This record gives sequence, C-alpha cells and structure tokens, in this order.
Amino acid sequence: DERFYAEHLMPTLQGLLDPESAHRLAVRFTSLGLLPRAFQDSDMLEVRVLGHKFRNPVGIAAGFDKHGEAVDGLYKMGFGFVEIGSVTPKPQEGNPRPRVFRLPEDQAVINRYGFNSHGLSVVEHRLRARQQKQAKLTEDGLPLGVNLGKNKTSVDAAEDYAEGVRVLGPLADYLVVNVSSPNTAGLRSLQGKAELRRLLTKVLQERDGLRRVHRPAVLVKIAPDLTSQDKEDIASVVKELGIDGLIVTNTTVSRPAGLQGALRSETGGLSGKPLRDLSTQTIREMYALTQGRVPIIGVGGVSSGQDALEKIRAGASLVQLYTALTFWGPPVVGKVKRELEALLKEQGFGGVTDAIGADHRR
Ligand SMILES: O=C(O)C1=C(C(=O)Nc2c(F)c(F)c(-c3cccc(OC(F)(F)F)c3)c(F)c2F)C=CC1
Ligand SMILES: Cc1cc2nc3c(=O)[nH]c(=O)nc-3n(C[C@H](O)[C@H](O)[C@H](O)COP(=O)(O)O)c2cc1C
Ligand SMILES: O=C(O)c1cc(=O)[nH]c(=O)[nH]1
Repeated sequence: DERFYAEHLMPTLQGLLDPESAHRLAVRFTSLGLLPRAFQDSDMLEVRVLGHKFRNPVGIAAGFDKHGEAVDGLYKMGFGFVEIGSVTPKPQEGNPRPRVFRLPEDQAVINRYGFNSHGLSVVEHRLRARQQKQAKLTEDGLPLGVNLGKNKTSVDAAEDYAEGVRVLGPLADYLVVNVSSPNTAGLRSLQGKAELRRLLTKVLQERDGLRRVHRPAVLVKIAPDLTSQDKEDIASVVKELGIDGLIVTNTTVSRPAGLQGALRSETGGLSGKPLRDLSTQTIREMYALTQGRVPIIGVGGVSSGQDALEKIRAGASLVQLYTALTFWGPPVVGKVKRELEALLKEQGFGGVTDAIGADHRR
C-alpha cells in the first residue's frame, strides 16, 4: 500500500537508521525479495529502443545497486529495466562517512559516496552467476544496464572505462560512460569536447571488438550543470561518433534557492524534487540538439506519472528514479506506472512511444 509505506513504514525506518545503513538494508531486503506485492504492465507502456524491448519505461537509476547485488529483486519491484553501478576497475572504499544526507523538507538527498565499489572482478562474477537468467529476462523485455566509473587514483581515465567495457560489456544490454559524478575530482572535465571525443572513441572501439551477442549499446551520462557550450559540444561528439544514447541527468552540485533541509549545504550531488525540472530542461535541450535521433534516458526527480510523462514529452524514451524510492518505498514504482498509463490515455497518446518528444512537435 502506497499510503502505508509513505506515511508509516518509510518514515519510521528512516527515524531508526542513518541514510547509509537504511540503503544497505534496502539492498539486502531487495536481494532477498522482501518486497510488497506489486501493477500489470500494459502494452501501452512497452518501448523499443537501444536494440531492445522494455516492458515498461521506468527503471532504477544507477547508485541504488552499485555492486549488482539485487538485480532480480529490482525487477520484482516492477522496474522495466535495471542499471547497476557505477563500478570502478579496482575495488575502492569511497569517501569517509557520513556521505549521504536526507533533506526531508525538500524531498531530496545529497550524497558524496565517491564511487565506493566492489570492483569489476567481483561484479563480473556476480553477473555471470545469473547471466543466462538475464538473457531470458532481456528477451522478455527486462534489459540490464551497467554503469562504469573510474578509480580515484587512476592515471588514465580512458583506460579505466576501456577495462569496464571489456569486463562488463559482455554481460550488459547497455553500458553507461559515467563522466558526470560530482564526487570524483576532475571527472566532469571529461565531458569537455576534446577529452570526450578521445574517451568515447576508445570506449566505442573496445565495444565494437566484442562478439555480436555480447556487444552492448553505449550511452553517456551527463550532468545537469553543463553550460550551453558544453551541451552543444556533447551533442556534436555524440553525432560524430555514433554514440547510442544519453542518460540525462546525474545529480546537481547547484543548490536551488528555496532548499529548506538543514543539510542543504553539505558537499555532494543533490537529487530528488529540487533537481526535477533542471533535468527535464536538460533532456529537452539535448533532444533538440540531437534532432530527436539519439535515445535519451531521463532521470532526476521522478516520483509520479506526471514527472515521468513530462520527461518523455521533453524527449526521453525511458526514465529512471532513485530518490523517490528512498522516500516512498517500493510502492512508488507501481504508482508511477499506473499514473503514467492514465495520463497517456487522458492526453490522447496511443502509448509511450507516441509521447516521446511530443512537446517539440506542438
Ligand atoms: O532511505 C534512505 O535514507 C536512503 C536510501 C535508501 O536506499 N532507502 C531505502 C530504504 F531504506 C528501504 F528500506 C527500501 C526498501 C526496500 C525493500 C523493501 C522495503 O519495504 C520493507 F522495508 F518493508 F521491507 C523498503 C528502499 F527501497 C529504499 F530506497 C538511499 C540513500 C538514502
Ligand atoms: C545515494 C546516491 C548514489 C548514486 N550513485 C550513482 C552512481 O554510482 N552512478 C551514477 O551514474 N549515478 C548515481 N547516482 C545518481 C542517480 O543515478 C540519478 O542520476 C540522480 O540521483 C537523479 O535521479 P533521482 O532524483 O531520481 O535520484 C546516485 C544518486 C544517489 C542519490
Ligand atoms: O558514487 C558517487 O558519489 C556518485 C556518483 C555519481 O555518478 N553520482 C552521484 O550522485 N554520486
């Protein structure tokens, strides 16, 4: 029940556990399938993109399952697709705790995990243990994405991503080159035109070298804090290299006027409601700059069917959410899907596909 989780369970749980502990428990419970029984996906929610079928367009954003420990439990939660990561080549602990903060009054979160990761090797074996099961899930419209990061002390960023492509690329439907984390020094500078072109050329060559059935689509995840110039350059490089898609957006280092949370000034990436429209507008811009020819996964502040549809109409073929789950719990997934379907009908769309980029055509 949506009300029970939102009004009693989640609030109570958050009053007993600090945010990081709550997240750990969340991963455990999800991996064990301890979830409230979930909404029947209708044909209207089906979407075909990135060379795959997605039974519904709502996925779990990177960061919740960083090490690929609860993939099956997440599909059970109702997500149309799952994205794990970010995963770094070698294992690393990330930043010291506390590194995640709740801003209840803003329905937001600020985190500075710093790419805490079990590493490629561990995640590789974890995914291989269910590789064939995933193959059937994917064929049944439930794709898997793998988000790649880089180690804090890496001297060659491009090689870190290349290694991720070689090790986890064969186990993913799509790979995400995450160059938008605000918690790794100098990482976002990789979004620059020159560095991005060099980086992505290497990533794509590595990807193309994989055997056909193990060749994933490659997407780039960008920040919501890019200048107009940065966006023009990214769009240019994407079209030049044939990048398969974009994930828009990661968390923001900005602090919108109006934040009420006592922890609003903590260093880190802000997620949730305060990021919603900044992300939607970034999706709108990237869609236009790419002439609607580059698939976009919209992410940032999605907690309702309306939030999802606004991003879809802005140009997103798929959407993801994370923060909303931390406030409303598992039931939010079914809620978003139910509201989205109803809105699609009310607005005269035959299905999700018909609504993609609709705002640009009116
Ligand atoms: O809650 C938090 O403060 C934060 C996070 C979080 O993962 N929160 C969740 C949580 F604490 C849970 F218990 C969740 C779950 C996960 C699965 C089942 C659940 O129902 C229960 F507890 F009754 F079993 C609740 C969940 F999905 C979260 F996102 C991530 C950053 C901060
Ligand atoms: C606690 C936390 C950890 C995250 N970790 C990652 C990560 O490792 N890689 C990544 O690409 N994004 C990461 N993100 C960002 C989310 O994938 C997403 O882009 C962003 O939070 C906006 O969506 P939301 O408002 O629904 O949370 C993280 C977000 C949070 C809140
Ligand atoms: O691990 C992290 O701190 C992190 C990575 C990322 O891409 N985004 C985010 O908000 N946090």
